[PDB]
Amino acid sequence: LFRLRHFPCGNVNYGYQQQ
Amino acid sequence: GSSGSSGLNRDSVPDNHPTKFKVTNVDDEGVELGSGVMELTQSELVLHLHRREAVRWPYLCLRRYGYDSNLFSFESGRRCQTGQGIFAFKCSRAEEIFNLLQDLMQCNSINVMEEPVIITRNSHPAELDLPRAPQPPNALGYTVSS
Repeated sequence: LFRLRHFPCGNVNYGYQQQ
Repeated sequence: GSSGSSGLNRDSVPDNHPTKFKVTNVDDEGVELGSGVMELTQSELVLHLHRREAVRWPYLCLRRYGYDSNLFSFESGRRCQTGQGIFAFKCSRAEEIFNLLQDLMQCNSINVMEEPVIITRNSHPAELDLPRAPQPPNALGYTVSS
């Protein structure tokens, strides 16, 4: 499980608005 | 939305199953580190792999879930099994994963199966995550006398 520095994707639907 | 069932056994999982997806975890350069099976189901996301421990993420933790050319990835807060971090996976069906995620994540699955006892029960107070809050309103000024 590699931890990336930033998100590799520019097209994304935000599902959950909770922490 | 979809349907269908059959009383047939499975000798192995294919690269093209409607609920399982063969995946490979990748780094900041896109090099291949380890292979696994990602499972999508109304409860949560799960990775299956070797004699190593299996790994889980609830849809509540998925603030964002993305897809690109042969690439699938997700962001997750400090509260989950793996902790705070972004995890990315090479997959020939990353768009079919993204098309199925939103079908389950819109569904919310509100106690859809009978779960065991969990720390959501009433008990002593502790450090526990807070809900949303409203944006504070703007103030108004006043005029001046002679």
